[PDB]
Amino acid sequence: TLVKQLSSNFGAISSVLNDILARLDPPEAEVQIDRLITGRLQSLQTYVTQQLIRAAEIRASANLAATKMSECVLGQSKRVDFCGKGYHLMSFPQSAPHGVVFLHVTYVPAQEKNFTTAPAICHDGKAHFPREGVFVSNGTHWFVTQRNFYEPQIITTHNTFVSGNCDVVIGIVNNTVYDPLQPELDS
Amino acid sequence: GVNCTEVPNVFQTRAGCLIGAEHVNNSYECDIPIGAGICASYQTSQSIIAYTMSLGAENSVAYSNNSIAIPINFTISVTTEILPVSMTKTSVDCTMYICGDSTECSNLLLQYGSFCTQ
Amino acid sequence: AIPINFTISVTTEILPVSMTKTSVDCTMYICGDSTECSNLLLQYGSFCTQLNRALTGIAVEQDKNTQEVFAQVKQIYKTPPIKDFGGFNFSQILPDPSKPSKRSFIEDLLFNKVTFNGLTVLPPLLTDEMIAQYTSALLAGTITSGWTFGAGAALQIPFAMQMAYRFNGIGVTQNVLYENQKLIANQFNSAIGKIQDSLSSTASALGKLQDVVNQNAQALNTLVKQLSSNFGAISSVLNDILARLDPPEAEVQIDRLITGRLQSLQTYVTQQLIRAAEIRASANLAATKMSECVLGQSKRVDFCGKGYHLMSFPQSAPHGVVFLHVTYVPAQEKNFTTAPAICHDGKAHFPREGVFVSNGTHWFVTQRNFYEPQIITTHNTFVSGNCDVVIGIVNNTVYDPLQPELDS
Ligand SMILES: *[C@@H]1O[C@H](CO)[C@@H](O[C@@H]2O[C@H](CO)[C@@H](O)[C@H](O)[C@H]2NC(C)=O)[C@H](O)[C@H]1NC(C)=O
Ligand SMILES: *[C@@H]1O[C@H](CO)[C@@H](O[C@@H]2O[C@H](CO)[C@@H](O)[C@H](O)[C@H]2NC(C)=O)[C@H](O)[C@H]1NC(C)=O
Ligand SMILES: *[C@@H]1O[C@H](CO)[C@@H](O[C@@H]2O[C@H](CO)[C@@H](O)[C@H](O)[C@H]2NC(C)=O)[C@H](O)[C@H]1NC(C)=O
Ligand SMILES: *[C@@H]1O[C@H](CO)[C@@H](O[C@@H]2O[C@H](CO)[C@@H](O)[C@H](O)[C@H]2NC(C)=O)[C@H](O)[C@H]1NC(C)=O
Ligand SMILES: *[C@@H]1O[C@H](CO)[C@@H](O)[C@H](O)[C@H]1NC(C)=O
Ligand SMILES: *[C@@H]1O[C@H](CO)[C@@H](O)[C@H](O)[C@H]1NC(C)=O
Ligand SMILES: *[C@@H]1O[C@H](CO)[C@@H](O)[C@H](O)[C@H]1NC(C)=O
Repeated sequence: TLVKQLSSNFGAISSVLNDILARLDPPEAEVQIDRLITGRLQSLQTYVTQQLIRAAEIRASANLAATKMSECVLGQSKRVDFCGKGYHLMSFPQSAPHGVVFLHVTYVPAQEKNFTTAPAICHDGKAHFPREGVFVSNGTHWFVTQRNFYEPQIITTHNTFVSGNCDVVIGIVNNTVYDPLQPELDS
Repeated sequence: GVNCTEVPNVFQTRAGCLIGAEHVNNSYECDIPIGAGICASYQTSQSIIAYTMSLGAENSVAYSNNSIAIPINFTISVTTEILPVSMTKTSVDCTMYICGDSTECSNLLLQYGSFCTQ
Repeated sequence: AIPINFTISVTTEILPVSMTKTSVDCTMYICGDSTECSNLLLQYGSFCTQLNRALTGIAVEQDKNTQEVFAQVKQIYKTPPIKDFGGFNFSQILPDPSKPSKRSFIEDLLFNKVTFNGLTVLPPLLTDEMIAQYTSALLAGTITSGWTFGAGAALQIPFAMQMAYRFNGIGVTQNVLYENQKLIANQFNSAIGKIQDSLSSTASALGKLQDVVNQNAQALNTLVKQLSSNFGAISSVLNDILARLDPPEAEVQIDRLITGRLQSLQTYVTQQLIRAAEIRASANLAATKMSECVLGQSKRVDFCGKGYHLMSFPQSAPHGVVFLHVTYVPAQEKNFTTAPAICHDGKAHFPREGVFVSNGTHWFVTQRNFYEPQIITTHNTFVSGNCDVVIGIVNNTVYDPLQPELDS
């Protein structure tokens, strides 16, 4: 568009400047050249202004790209949905023509399956909560998995702790909590 | 944006008049956007069809007070993201663009202050 | 100093997301229904289709924004019939069957607060019902599924456990919740109502998205009010010049008017172009404040509201979006003497995750943000070395659980 604006007329009798200077010597060449100069100058100013605004856009995007390359690549961002959709593992940058491209590796849980649960467990009066994990039941027995992977294992005292008495927790469930120390006592 | 009784099947949208597009009654993830929830697309003997866009398949999560779902499997998914970082470094000279080897124009341009240096 | 009690607070944040679309014809504005302004305007070059190309770019991005903000979910979840969520009732942010346009008791008092010359006003791509349905899907997917409807499919989890496993992020344990469920529930209910009161009483908060419609109507007013200005010519009414001066005097007069009107229109387009950059800057902040605060649990400080952020709910608003950050601000304090390490039988028992504190005679090992003092055992402390290098070491006794068991 900036180039094409040169062929325009703007009110003079011609657009090509030499021909104007090749037909009209003393003042009237100048009265036409005034119009030519005004028009061309305004077109140039407009072009410069949108260039400035577009450059601001690009710089905002480039700062975003710099942040992504600093956080996704070198470390391991916990900011959800920042570096990909799911749980972030790694990333591998790739060049691109006037840009950069990332390759977000991501863990994605699937193949769900539902169990009845329980916030805690009474046993001999004291309500046991899980250290890390959740309580579940496979229909008849109660286990303690982790969050994102059904890897059940026997409830014990090395993975559950004690707080108070099961009178205020709402939704308590009876069970027995296994002590590894008891079997190894007859020596 | 014209009540299209006043124009030279024929659908009457909230954003104007859409002539030459069938108003189907089902809903899809839309291809070509128009406005006010109306999109158009090419599908099935073929023709063009306009409708109201959809947002997604319904899902009623069976929420109970003592039930939790725990995944049994994972699946590593690798995706892509593209971002611009720079644009070409273009520079323009004022005097060549405005006058162009035409000193009798540069003398006049002199009077206009300093609309080259900035 | 270690807190004894806590308070739950439900603040508010308001951001603008998108302007109102517009599109201005060139020659209907410059030359209002005239033909003697065809010759006198084809002279100037590609001005018209520059102005008619910047405006559509703005118009399309102003609608890309509202689709990048609210359309981060993939499916439309719905709650079960009424409610069961422990003691928390979201009975006044959730949609209701009444009021045909599905909309909740808060984003209704938000909509009841901000109540042609060559100018056209195009409609938005997403009507006010579709945004309200997105903000209800994102609301029914977090009340029922927690962290994990942004990762993949939505996994159910009872709400009590959701709120309990959200504390374990900010630092406090889960017993702290389960023995204080009633307190936290009735603190949360009697903190949502203050938002209703504050929003209904005055328009104090919704200024951020009101001084935007109050600024896009100043430029749009000046643009049409500068049609009545001679700009340095005999008249401003086009037909009057067209009639009074037939010879090539109308050329110079109409050139003066055309230059004036073209300059005014160009300086309107430039102002819109600049003003549409900060709107996108705020729309890009809404997207990353709604990915992180809503669909997760941010550990950044002061980002999702002051305090320890643990939940949040989105609520729509006219050309905007409103959050309802929930935080965990501790309360009434005490003061205790402390020690960097105990010293039992030559070694130095550091605390696993906590702080040793005292009362004058006893010692304990508590958390950070609550005061539940256990008893120092070799299940709360890990031994490292000897008892001289540490500065501030104290000497005490450290209980061992297996010892009072061998006797029987
Ligand atoms: C899941 O529940 C099933 C019952 O439906 C358990 O099956 C029995 O578990 C007992 C444990 O004391 C075993 O002695 C039995 O041999 C099991 N049954 C069979 C047919 O082998 C099962 O153990 C539970 N899951 C786990 C991991 O224990
Ligand atoms: C879990 O088991 C305990 C003990 O087996 C039950 O405690 C009962 O409590 C009531 C009132 O405190 C007593 O009258 C009973 O004698 C206790 N024992 C039994 C076997 O009932 C407790 O009720 C059980 N949990 C539930 C939900 O019933
Ligand atoms: C979880 O939901 C079930 C719904 O079945 C609740 O079960 C109800 O319990 C009350 C009182 O115990 C009974 O009067 C109802 O008859 C039960 N429902 C049915 C369909 O029989 C259960 O109470 C809920 N969990 C908690 C902790 O209240
Ligand atoms: C988790 O998903 C993978 C698929 O990615 C399952 O792998 C399949 O396992 C079955 C059973 O051994 C094989 O017959 C298939 O050939 C495997 N397919 C692939 C593509 O690996 C894996 O078994 C799943 N895990 C569980 C516990 O079911
Ligand atoms: C798991 O969910 C399905 C429906 O989503 C339900 O029919 C089934 O009974 C649930 N399983 C258990 C053990 O509750
Ligand atoms: C268009 O004009 C007719 C004439 O009365 C009217 O009946 C119709 O409702 C108008 N269209 C719309 C969309 O209002
Ligand atoms: C869709 O079908 C229903 C059923 O008759 C009708 O009421 C409605 O007007 C139809 N909509 C369109 C766009 O054809």
